Amino acid sequence: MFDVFTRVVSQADARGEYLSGSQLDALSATVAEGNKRIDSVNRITGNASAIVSNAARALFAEQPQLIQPGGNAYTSRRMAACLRDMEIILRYVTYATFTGDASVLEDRCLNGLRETYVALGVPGASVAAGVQKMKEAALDIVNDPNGITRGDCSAIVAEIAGYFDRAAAAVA
Amino acid sequence: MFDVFTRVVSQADARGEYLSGSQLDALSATVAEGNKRIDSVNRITGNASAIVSNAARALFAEQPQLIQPGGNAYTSRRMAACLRDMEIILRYVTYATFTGDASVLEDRCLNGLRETYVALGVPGASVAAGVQKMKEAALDIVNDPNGITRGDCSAIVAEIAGYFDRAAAAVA
Amino acid sequence: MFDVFTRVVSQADARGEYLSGSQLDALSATVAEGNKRIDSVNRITGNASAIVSNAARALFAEQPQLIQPGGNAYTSRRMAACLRDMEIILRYVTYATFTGDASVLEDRCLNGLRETYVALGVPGASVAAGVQKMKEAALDIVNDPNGITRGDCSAIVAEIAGYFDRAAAAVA
Amino acid sequence: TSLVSAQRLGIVAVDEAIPLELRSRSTEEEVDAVILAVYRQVLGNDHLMSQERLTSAESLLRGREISVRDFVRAVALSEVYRQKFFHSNPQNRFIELNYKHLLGRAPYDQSEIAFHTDLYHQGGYEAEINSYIDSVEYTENFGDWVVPYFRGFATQRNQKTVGFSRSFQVYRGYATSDRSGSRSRLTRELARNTASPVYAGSTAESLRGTSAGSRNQMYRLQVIQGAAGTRVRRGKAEYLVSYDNLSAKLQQINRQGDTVTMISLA
Amino acid sequence: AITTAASRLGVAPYNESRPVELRPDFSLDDAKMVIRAVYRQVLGNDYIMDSERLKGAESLLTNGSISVREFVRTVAKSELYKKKFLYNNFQTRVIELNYKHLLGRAPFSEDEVIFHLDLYENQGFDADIDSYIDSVEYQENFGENIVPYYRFNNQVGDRTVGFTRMFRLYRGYANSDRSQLERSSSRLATELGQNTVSAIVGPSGSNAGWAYRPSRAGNTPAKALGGTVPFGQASKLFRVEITAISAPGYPKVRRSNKAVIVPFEQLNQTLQQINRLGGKVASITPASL
Amino acid sequence: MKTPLTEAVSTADSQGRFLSSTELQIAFGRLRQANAGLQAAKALTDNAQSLVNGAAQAVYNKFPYTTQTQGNNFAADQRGKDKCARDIGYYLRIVTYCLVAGGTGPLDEYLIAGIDEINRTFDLSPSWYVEALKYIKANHGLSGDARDEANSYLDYAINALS
Amino acid sequence: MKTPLTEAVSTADSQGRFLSSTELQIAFGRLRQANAGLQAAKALTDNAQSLVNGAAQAVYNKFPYTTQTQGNNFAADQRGKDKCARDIGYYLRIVTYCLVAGGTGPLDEYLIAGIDEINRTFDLSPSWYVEALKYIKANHGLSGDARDEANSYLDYAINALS
Ligand SMILES: *[C@@H](C)[C@H]1/C(=C/c2[nH]c(/C=C3N=C(/C=C4\NC(=O)C(CC)=C4C)C(C)=C\3CCC(=O)O)c(CCC(=O)O)c2C)NC(=O)[C@@H]1C
Ligand SMILES: *[C@@H](C)[C@H]1/C(=C/c2[nH]c(/C=C3N=C(/C=C4\NC(=O)C(CC)=C4C)C(C)=C\3CCC(=O)O)c(CCC(=O)O)c2C)NC(=O)[C@@H]1C
Ligand SMILES: *[C@H](C)[C@H]1/C(=C/c2[nH]c(/C=C3N=C(/C=C4\NC(=O)C(CC)=C4C)C(C)=C\3CCC(=O)O)c(CCC(=O)O)c2C)NC(=O)[C@@H]1C
Ligand SMILES: *[C@H](C)[C@H]1/C(=C/c2[nH]c(/C=C3N=C(/C=C4\NC(=O)C(CC)=C4C)C(C)=C\3CCC(=O)O)c(CCC(=O)O)c2C)NC(=O)[C@@H]1C
Ligand SMILES: *[C@H](C)[C@H]1/C(=C/c2[nH]c(/C=C3N=C(/C=C4\NC(=O)C(CC)=C4C)C(C)=C\3CCC(=O)O)c(CCC(=O)O)c2C)NC(=O)[C@@H]1C
Ligand SMILES: *[C@H](C)[C@H]1/C(=C/c2[nH]c(/C=C3N=C(/C=C4\NC(=O)C(CC)=C4C)C(C)=C\3CCC(=O)O)c(CCC(=O)O)c2C)NC(=O)[C@@H]1C
Ligand SMILES: *[C@H](C)[C@H]1/C(=C/c2[nH]c(/C=C3N=C(/C=C4\NC(=O)C(CC)=C4C)C(C)=C\3CCC(=O)O)c(CCC(=O)O)c2C)NC(=O)[C@@H]1C
Ligand SMILES: *[C@H](C)[C@H]1/C(=C/c2[nH]c(/C=C3N=C(/C=C4\NC(=O)C(CC)=C4C)C(C)=C\3CCC(=O)O)c(CCC(=O)O)c2C)NC(=O)[C@@H]1C
Ligand SMILES: *[C@H](C)[C@H]1/C(=C/c2[nH]c(/C=C3N=C(/C=C4\NC(=O)C(CC)=C4C)C(C)=C\3CCC(=O)O)c(CCC(=O)O)c2C)NC(=O)[C@@H]1C
Ligand SMILES: *[C@H](C)[C@H]1/C(=C/c2[nH]c(/C=C3N=C(/C=C4\NC(=O)C(CC)=C4C)C(C)=C\3CCC(=O)O)c(CCC(=O)O)c2C)NC(=O)[C@@H]1C
Ligand SMILES: *[C@H](C)[C@H]1/C(=C/c2[nH]c(/C=C3N=C(/C=C4\NC(=O)C(CC)=C4C)C(C)=C\3CCC(=O)O)c(CCC(=O)O)c2C)NC(=O)[C@@H]1C
Ligand SMILES: *[C@H](C)[C@H]1/C(=C/c2[nH]c(/C=C3N=C(/C=C4\NC(=O)C(CC)=C4C)C(C)=C\3CCC(=O)O)c(CCC(=O)O)c2C)NC(=O)[C@@H]1C
Ligand SMILES: *[C@H](C)[C@H]1/C(=C/c2[nH]c(/C=C3N=C(/C=C4\NC(=O)C(CC)=C4C)C(C)=C\3CCC(=O)O)c(CCC(=O)O)c2C)NC(=O)[C@@H]1C
Repeated sequence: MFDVFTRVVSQADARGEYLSGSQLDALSATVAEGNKRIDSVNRITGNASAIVSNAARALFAEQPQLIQPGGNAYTSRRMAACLRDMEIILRYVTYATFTGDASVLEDRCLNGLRETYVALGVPGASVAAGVQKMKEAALDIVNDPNGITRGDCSAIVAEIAGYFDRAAAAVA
Repeated sequence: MFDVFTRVVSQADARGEYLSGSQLDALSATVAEGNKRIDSVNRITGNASAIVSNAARALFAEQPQLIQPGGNAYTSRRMAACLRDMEIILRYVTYATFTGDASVLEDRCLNGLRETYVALGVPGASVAAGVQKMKEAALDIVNDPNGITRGDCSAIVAEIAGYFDRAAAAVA
Repeated sequence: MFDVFTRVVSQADARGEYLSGSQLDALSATVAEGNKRIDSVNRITGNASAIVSNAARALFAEQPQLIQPGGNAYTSRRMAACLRDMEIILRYVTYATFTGDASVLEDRCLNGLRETYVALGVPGASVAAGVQKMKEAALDIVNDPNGITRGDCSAIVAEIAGYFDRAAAAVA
Repeated sequence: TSLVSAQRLGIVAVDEAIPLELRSRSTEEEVDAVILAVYRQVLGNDHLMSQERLTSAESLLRGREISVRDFVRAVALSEVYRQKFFHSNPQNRFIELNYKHLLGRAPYDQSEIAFHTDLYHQGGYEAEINSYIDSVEYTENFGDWVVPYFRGFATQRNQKTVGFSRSFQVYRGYATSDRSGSRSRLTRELARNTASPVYAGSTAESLRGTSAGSRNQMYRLQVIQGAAGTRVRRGKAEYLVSYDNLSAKLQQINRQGDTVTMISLA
Repeated sequence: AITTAASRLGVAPYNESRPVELRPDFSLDDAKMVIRAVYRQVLGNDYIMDSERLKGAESLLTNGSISVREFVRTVAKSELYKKKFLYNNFQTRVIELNYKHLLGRAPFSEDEVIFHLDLYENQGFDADIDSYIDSVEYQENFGENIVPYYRFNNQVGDRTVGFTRMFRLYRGYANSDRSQLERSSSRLATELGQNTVSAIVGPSGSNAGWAYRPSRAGNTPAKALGGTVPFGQASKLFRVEITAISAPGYPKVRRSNKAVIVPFEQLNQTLQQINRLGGKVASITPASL
Repeated sequence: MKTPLTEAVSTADSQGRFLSSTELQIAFGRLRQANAGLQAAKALTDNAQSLVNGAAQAVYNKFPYTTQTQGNNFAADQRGKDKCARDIGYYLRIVTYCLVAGGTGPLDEYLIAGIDEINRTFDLSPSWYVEALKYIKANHGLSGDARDEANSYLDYAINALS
Repeated sequence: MKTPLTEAVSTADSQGRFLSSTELQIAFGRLRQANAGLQAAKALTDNAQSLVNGAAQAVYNKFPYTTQTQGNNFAADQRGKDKCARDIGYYLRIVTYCLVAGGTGPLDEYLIAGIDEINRTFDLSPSWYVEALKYIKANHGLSGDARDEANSYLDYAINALS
C-alpha cells in the first residue's frame, strides 16, 4: 500500500525521475497539515463506537425493512455482521486519513466488497446509506470547535469526505 | 454512462428516495458552474491535435526505446496506433469533463484497456507518461486567461486533472 | 510426469496391449542414443549460468524497454524474478531432455505460465525472445565438438530445440 | 442488462448501444457512420489504417449499389479480415471470431464448431463466411440494412443460457480488440458442454483484508484437479493466493499434475 | 496407533477427534468449527479473549474469501501469534512452536532448525511461516481445507525421534503451550543439537512423576557405559527418573529431580528408597544389555 | 440513460468525433433548462405525499370498483391500497428524477421499459396510472418552464401507458 | 513500502483495531522528520548529476581495472561507463525516494531486494557500489537531521552490499 509520500514516489520511480520542486513543495504542504490530520484521526477514533451505533440506529429507523424478520439485518448474527461491517469501513477510512492515501481503503477493504455483498444479498444501497450517516457524524466530530487549537481544517475534511464517498460508491 | 445529474439519480433510485435538498442545491451549484465546464471542453477540443502531437513528441524524446526498431512505437502502423490511443484518451477525458462524471472513462475508454495493452505488449507505464503529458498541456490550455471571461476555474481544472489521473492509473 | 519409456507405456496401457516389436526397437534406439542425451544434459547444466546471463544480456540489449524505468524487468526484484524465470525455463528444458519427454516441461513449468504472465503483466513475447536466446546458446553448446567423442547428435539437438520451442511458444 | 449488473460486468456501453440502420436517401455522414460502425464491429475494434480500407466496397455502399449486409460480407471476405482473423488463427478461434463479428454472439454448441469446420473443408473460406451472413440469425437480427452488433449480453430467442456466460469469454471489454494468433478460450467449454464462471469487469476481484501479502494482491487460480495427500472433493477448484505464495501454489499444483485452466488477478 | 497408553499420554482426546475439514459450500457451523479448531491448535490452546480475536480473518474465512490454509496463514502471521510465540522466545523455541502448531509434529533434526533460523534471519518471520505452510508436508497432511492437527500416529515419512519429542512439546489436553514447566525455554535445543532423545514423561494428572525435568548439567546419561561392573554382580541395569524429592531437606537434598542407573537386584530397594525420599518415579528405561 | 449530455457524448463517440459546437449547444440547453427542472423536482418532492395520496384517491374515485372487488390486483384491502400508493409514489419519484436529469432517461430505465408486461401479468390496468398522472398534472401547481418540463414527463408516461 | 505510516496502519489492521496514541506518536515522529527528509531530497536532486559523475569517477579511481579490462561487466568502453553511471544514478534517486518516504521502503522495493542475484549473475562487484555510496556520503554536503537520515539510507545500502 501507499501513503501520501510513497504514492508520488511510486509515480516518480515508474518515470525514473527525481521528484520535482513542485512535488516536494506539495509534500511539505501536506506535512504542514499533519497536525490537523492527526487530530482528525484521533477524533474519529475517539468517537468510533458512537458514530457506528448512531449511524446504524438511523439506518434501521429510516429502513425498517432491514430489521424486519427475514430482513438482511434481522437475527443477531446478521445484525452483528452489519455492525462489524460499519466499524470495519470506518476503521479503514481512518487508515486512509492517517496515511493520506486511499490505497489501504481501496486495496484491503473496498476491493471485492461489492461482489461479496452481491453474493450475500447484502443491500449495497443501504450500506452506502449507513456509510453516509457515518460521513456526517464524523465530519461534524472532526469540525467540532471545542477543546482544540483554532484553525482551518477544510482540506482534511474534504479528504475524509472523499474517502467516505469512495467507500459508499464502492459498496453501492 | 452517467452525467453529473444521473449519478445522484441512480444513487437515489437504489435508495428508493427523492433527491434531498442538499443534493438539489449541489446540482444547482454544478449548473452555475456549467459555462466554465463548457469552456474547458471547448479549449481542450480546439487544441487536441497540438496536445496529442506535443505530448507524443515529449514521450518519445524521454523514452527513445519506444521508437527505435523493435520498440512498440516503431513502424508506421504501431506509431499511428499509439497516436490514436493518445487522441482517444484525450477525447474520452473531454467526454468526462462534458458530462461531469467519470463513468464514460470506465465504461468505454478504460474498460479492458490494461488487458489489451498486456495482450499486445504495449508498455502501460509509457502510456501513463503520455497521458500525464497530455494532462499538463490540457490543464495549461484550460487555465489560459487570454480571450475569455476572467474567473475561478480551479474546481473544473481539478476535476479534469482527476479524469487524466484516472486514465493514467488505468494503464500504469 | 512421463519419460520416454513411460509415455509409450501409458499409450499401450490405454489400448490394453503390449508394446510391439517396432515400439521395443524404437526404445532400443533411444537407449543407444542415451550417452549423447546425458552429454547434452551435462553440457547445458555446466553452462546454465552462462546461458541465462548471456541470453538475458542479449534480450535486454534488443528490448531496452524491459529495463528502462517503468519496464517490467526494471527494479532489482523484478530483474531477479526475470533471471529466475529464465533459469527455471532452462532447468525444465534440461529435465525434458533428460527424460526424453516434454511432459515434465508442460506439466511442471508451462502449466498456466501464459495465464500467469498475463495476470502479472509480464510480457510473454519478451520471455519467448529470451527463451529463443537460451535455445541458440544451448544448441551451440551441445554441438561443440571439443573434448567429446565425435558423433552425430542432430537428433538430440532437434529434440532439445523442440523443447525450447515448446517453452517459447507457450509463453508467446 | 440493467445498470446494477451492467457496471459490475463492464457491459454498460453494449447495453446502451442503439442499432444503426442505413435508411433510404441517407446523407454522406450517415454512410460514413455506417462504414465506421461496420469496420469497428466486423474487424473487432482494431485501429483500421486508411490503407486497409475497402475503397471500392464503401464506394458501392455510398452509391447505394450494395446493402449494408453486402458491405459487411465484403469486409468479412476481404484480405484484411483474412489476415487478422484467419491466416494466423486456429479454426475454432477463427469461427468464434466469425460468430462475434458477424452474428454478435458466442458459439452455443460444439456442433456449431463441427459446422463451419466441415463447411470450410468442403467449400473454402468464402462459403464458410457466407454461412453466417446468409443465416436465418443474421437475417432476423440485422437484415440488409442494420450494422451487426453484439447480442450475447441480452436474452435472445432460440438462445442457450451458456451463451451469455460465454459472451464474456469473447467480449473482453469496450477498449479491447481481437488483435493478438491466439487460441480460443471456449475450446474445453464447448467440447464438454460446460460453463465457466464470469470474471469480467469488477466481478473478478475478491476481498483481501490482511490475508493478502506484502503487495495486497490476490490471484484466482482455476484448476482441474484429480486424485494423484488429502481427499479431493471437486474436480474444479479455485485457489485464492497472495502474490508472495503464487509460485508456491503453482509448484504444488504442478507436482500434483493438476491442469491450470485460468489465472487472474483478484 | 496409540491405544493402551493413549489416556496416560494426552493422546486419547485426539484419537476420537477427526480432522476439521471445510467442505465446499460449507455451512456457518462448519465455518465456526474451523475458526475454533484453528484458534485452539495454531495458538496452542491459549484462551483467546474477544478483543484479541481476528475478526477480519474470521469474516473472510466465513465468506470463502480465504481457504482454511489461508486462514491458518493469517493467524500465524498475526500480531496475536507473534505476541504469544515470537517476541519473547528464542528462535529455536519459535521453530518448535511453529512445527507443533502448523505441522502438528516436533522437529526431527538440526537441519530444520538450520533452515528455519536462516530463513527467519534472511527473509523475516512471514517468509518462515510461509515455508511451514507452503511445505510439501503441510500439503500432504492438511492441504488447503483441513485444520492442522497433532500427528501422534506413525506416518510414511516419520522418524521415531519425532514421536519422542512430541511429548516434550505437548504436555496434555488441559495444557496451553505457554503454560508448561519449561516456560519459554527451548525444549529440543540440546536434543536436536546432539541428535538425542529423552524418555517420555506423560502429562500431570495421569503420571505422578510428570514434573521431572533434567538440569542444565550433572545429568545421568541414558545408557550404562561400563555395564554391571560397578554394581558387583547384577543382571540388568535401569535408568530411573525421580522427581519431587524433598523429605530429607536441604542440604541432603539439592536437586529435587534425579536420574539413577540401578541394577535389577536393587530395584526393590530403589523403589523403597524413592518412597522414603518422597519422590515420584517419572520413567524407568533399560540401560544395559 | 437518455439525457442531453450523455446522448451528445454517445452520439459523438459512435461517430468517433470530439465534442463540437453542436454538443456545446446541447449543454447550453441543458444548463438553461436545469435550474427550472431542479426547482420542479424540489416542489414535487416537498408536496410528494399530498400528491401521491390525492392521486390514489382520484384513481379510487374514477374507478370505484378497485375499492370493493376482492383480488390481488385491486385495492379493496389495505395491502392493495399500500401497493397502489407505492406505485404512484414510484411514478412521482421517477418523474422528479427525470426533472433532475433533464430527460426521460430515468423513466425509461426504471419504469417505462417492461411496464406493459408487468401491467399485463399482474392484471394492472394502465388507465389507473393514467388517471394518477393526470391528477399529478392538475395538482402539482408548477409554472413556466418547470411546469412545461414536468408535464412533458407526466404525459410521456401517459403516452407510454396509452 | 516500509514507511512509518504504512507500517503503523498495517500493524493496527493485523490486530483489527483503530489507530491509538501509539500510531499517532509514529505520525508525529514522521512529521518531525519529514521536512528534513524533503530538504535532503532537494539537495541531493539538485546536485545529482555531479554526485553521480564524481561517484563514478571515484569507483573508476579505486578500481582502475574496471576502466581498462574488456568484458560486459566492466566499464572499459562507453557502454560500460554508461551502465555504471546509470546504476549510480539509480542508487542516488532511490535514496532521495527513501528521504521523501521516511524509510528504507523505496530501497527495499526498488533496489535492495534481489540485488545480490543481480551482482552475481552479471559479475558486478558490490565493492564498486560501496565506493560510490561512500563518495555520495562524503560529498552530499548535508548537515543535521537531513545528513543523518540520508546517511542512514546510504549506510543501509552499504550494509546490504557488504
Ligand atoms: C476556466 C474554464 C476559464 C474561464 C471560463 C469562464 N467562462 C465564462 C463565461 C462564458 N463562457 C461561455 C462559453 C461559450 N459561449 C459560446 O457561444 C461558446 C461556443 C458554443 C462557448 C464555449 C459563455 C456562454 C459564458 C457566459 C458569457 C460571458 O462571456 O460571461 C466565465 C464567467 C462565469 C460564467 O459562468 O459565465 C468563466 C469563469 N475563466 C477563466 O478565467 C479561466 C481561464
Ligand atoms: C552430442 C551430444 C555430442 C557428442 C556426444 C557423444 N558422447 C559419447 C560418449 C560418451 N559420453 C559419455 C558421458 C559421460 N561419462 C561420464 O562418466 C559422465 C559424467 C557423469 C558423462 C557425461 C559416455 C559414458 C560415453 C560413452 C563412452 C565414450 O567416452 O565414448 C559419444 C559416442 C557415442 C556413444 O553414444 O557412446 C558421443 C557421440 N559427440 C559430438 O560430436 C557432439 C558434440
Ligand atoms: C450493515 C450496514 C449492512 C449489512 C451487513 C452484513 N454484512 C454481512 C457479511 C459480511 N460482511 C463482510 C465484509 C467484510 N469482511 C472483512 O473482513 C472486511 C474487510 C476486508 C469486510 C468489509 C463479509 C466478508 C461478510 C461475509 C462473511 C461474514 O458473515 O462475516 C452480513 C451477513 C450476511 C449473511 O447472510 O450472513 C450482513 C448482515 N446488512 C444489512 O442489511 C446492512 C445494510
Ligand atoms: C524475464 C525473462 C521476464 C520477466 C519475468 C518476471 N516474472 C515475474 C514473476 C513471476 N514469474 C513466475 C513464474 C514461475 N514461478 C515458478 O515457481 C515457476 C515454476 C512453476 C514459474 C514459471 C511467477 C509465478 C511469478 C510471480 C510470483 C513470484 O515472482 O515469485 C516477475 C515479477 C513481476 C512483479 O514483480 O510484479 C518478472 C519481472 N519480466 C520481464 O520483463 C522479462 C521479459
Ligand atoms: C426472477 C425469478 C429473478 C430475477 C431474474 C432476472 N434475470 C435477469 C437476466 C437474465 N436472465 C437470463 C436467463 C436466460 N436467458 C435465456 O435466453 C434463457 C433460456 C435459454 C435463460 C434462462 C439471462 C441470460 C439474463 C441476462 C440478459 C438479459 O437480461 O436479457 C435479470 C436482469 C438483470 C439485470 O440487471 O438486468 C433479472 C432481474 N431477479 C430476481 O431478483 C428474481 C429472484
Ligand atoms: C501510445 C501512447 C503507446 C502505444 C500504443 C498502441 N496501442 C495499440 C493498440 C490498441 N489500442 C487500443 C485502444 C483502444 N481502442 C479503442 O477503441 C479504445 C476506446 C475505448 C481504446 C482505448 C486497442 C483496442 C488496440 C488493439 C489493436 C488495434 O489495432 O486496435 C498499438 C498497436 C499494437 C500492435 O500493432 O501490435 C500500439 C502501438 N504503444 C507505445 O509504445 C506507446 C507507449
Ligand atoms: C472524375 C474523372 C469524374 C467524377 C467522378 C465521380 N464519381 C462519383 C461517384 C461514384 N463513382 C463510382 C464508381 C465506382 N466505384 C467503384 O467502387 C468502382 C469499381 C467497381 C467504380 C467504377 C460510384 C459507385 C460512385 C458513387 C459512390 C461514391 O460517391 O463514392 C462522384 C461523386 C458523386 C456524388 O457524390 O454524388 C464523382 C464526383 N466527377 C466528375 O466531375 C469527373 C468527370
Ligand atoms: C480460577 C478459579 C483460578 C485461576 C485461574 C487461571 N487459569 C489460567 C489459565 C489457564 N487455565 C487453563 C485450563 C484449561 N484449559 C482448557 O482447555 C481446559 C480443559 C481441557 C482447562 C482445564 C489453561 C490451559 C490455561 C492457560 C491458557 C491461557 O490463556 O492462560 C489463568 C491465566 C494465567 C495467566 O494469564 O497468566 C488463570 C488466572 N486463577 C486464580 O487466581 C484462581 C484461583
Ligand atoms: C561465531 C562467532 C562462532 C560460531 C558460531 C556458530 N553457531 C552455530 C550454530 C547455531 N547458532 C545458533 C544461534 C541462535 N539461535 C537463535 O535462535 C538465535 C537468535 C535469536 C541465535 C543467535 C543456532 C540455533 C545454531 C544451530 C543452527 C545452525 O547450525 O545454524 C554454528 C554451526 C554449528 C554446527 O556445527 O552446525 C556455528 C559455527 N562458531 C565458532 O567457532 C565461532 C566462535
Ligand atoms: C511387534 C513386533 C511388537 C509390537 C509393536 C507395536 N508398536 C506400536 C506402536 C508404534 N510403533 C512405533 C514405531 C515407529 N514409528 C516410526 O515412525 C518408526 C519408523 C521411523 C518406528 C519404528 C510408534 C511410534 C508407535 C506409536 C504410533 C503409531 O502406532 O502410529 C504398537 C501399538 C501400541 C498401542 O496401540 O498403544 C504396537 C502393538 N507390539 C508387540 O506386542 C510386539 C512385540
Ligand atoms: C521462598 C522465597 C519461596 C518458597 C520456597 C520453598 N522451597 C522449598 C523447598 C526446597 N528448596 C530447595 C532448595 C535448593 N536446592 C539447592 O540445591 C539450592 C541451591 C544450593 C537451593 C536453593 C530444596 C532442595 C527444597 C526441597 C527440600 C527442602 O524442603 O529443603 C519449599 C518447601 C516445598 C515443599 O512443600 O516441600 C518452599 C516452600 N516457597 C514460596 O512460596 C516462596 C516464593
Ligand atoms: C394503483 C394505481 C392501483 C393498484 C396497484 C397495485 N400494484 C400492484 C403490483 C405491482 N406494481 C408494480 C409496479 C412497479 N414496480 C416497480 O419497480 C415500478 C418501477 C419503478 C413499478 C411501476 C409491480 C411490479 C407489481 C407487482 C409486484 C409487487 O407486488 O410489487 C398491486 C398488487 C398486485 C399483486 O398481485 O400483488 C396492486 C394492488 N391497485 C389498485 O386497485 C389501484 C387502482
Ligand atoms: C558501476 C558502479 C560499475 C559497472 C556497472 C555495470 N552494471 C551493469 C549491468 C546492470 N546493472 C544493473 C543494476 C540495476 N538495475 C536496476 O533496475 C537497478 C535497481 C533500480 C539496479 C541497481 C542491472 C540489473 C544490470 C544488468 C541488466 C542491465 O543491463 O540493465 C553492467 C553491464 C553488465 C553486463 O553484463 O551487461 C555494467 C558495466 N561497471 C563498471 O565497471 C563499474 C565499476
